[PDB]
Amino acid sequence: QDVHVSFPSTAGKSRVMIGKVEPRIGIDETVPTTITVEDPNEVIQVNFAIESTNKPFQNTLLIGLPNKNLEMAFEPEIKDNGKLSMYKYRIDL
Amino acid sequence: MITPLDVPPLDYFDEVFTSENWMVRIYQLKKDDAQGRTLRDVGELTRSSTKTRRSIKRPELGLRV
Amino acid sequence: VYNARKSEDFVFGESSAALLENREQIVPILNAPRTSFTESKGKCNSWTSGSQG
Repeated sequence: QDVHVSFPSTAGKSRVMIGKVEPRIGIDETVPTTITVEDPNEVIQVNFAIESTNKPFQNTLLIGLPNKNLEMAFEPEIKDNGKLSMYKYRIDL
Repeated sequence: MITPLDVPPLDYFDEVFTSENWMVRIYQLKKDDAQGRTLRDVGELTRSSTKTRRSIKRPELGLRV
Repeated sequence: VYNARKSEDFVFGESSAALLENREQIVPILNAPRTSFTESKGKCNSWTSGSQG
């Protein structure tokens, strides 16, 4: 994560599951944008996207409504071996 | 036969009258606290806790609406 | 408490945020700028998130 790139795989697990997982791209450029992936596994719907251009010190995921100040930050699960570093966010709805 | 280690204290009510032979006890609902905290926390505040010992911790309260 | 007629800045040299209980009496006035966090010299957990402090 220091001198190498990384990969983010936000997984949205759900005991009660009802989701559509839409996406849009209209914002100022932060030099990191990639398309998300999908899956059809049992109770794990991984989403793969590589926006790991810049150097991380903080690495957090905010979930909620920003217009009414309802946010929730989640803890990353980083795995760095050798030169390859990866992230893992686990969201439980 | 009962003992004072029985009869847990009363943190929402307070007695205002008790007859001579202790027949008819009259209690009052004391008003809810001004700072919004529950009255058992006022009761455990004002006594028995905690030997001038503290603890500092992430209070695990969720999120504000 | 205060309503800004126009956009302005408010300086905060070094600060500390507060986690708030969901009581009726508490009147929030200003918010952490939604991209902030807390750190310590010790290896403790982060106190508040971005916009909840």
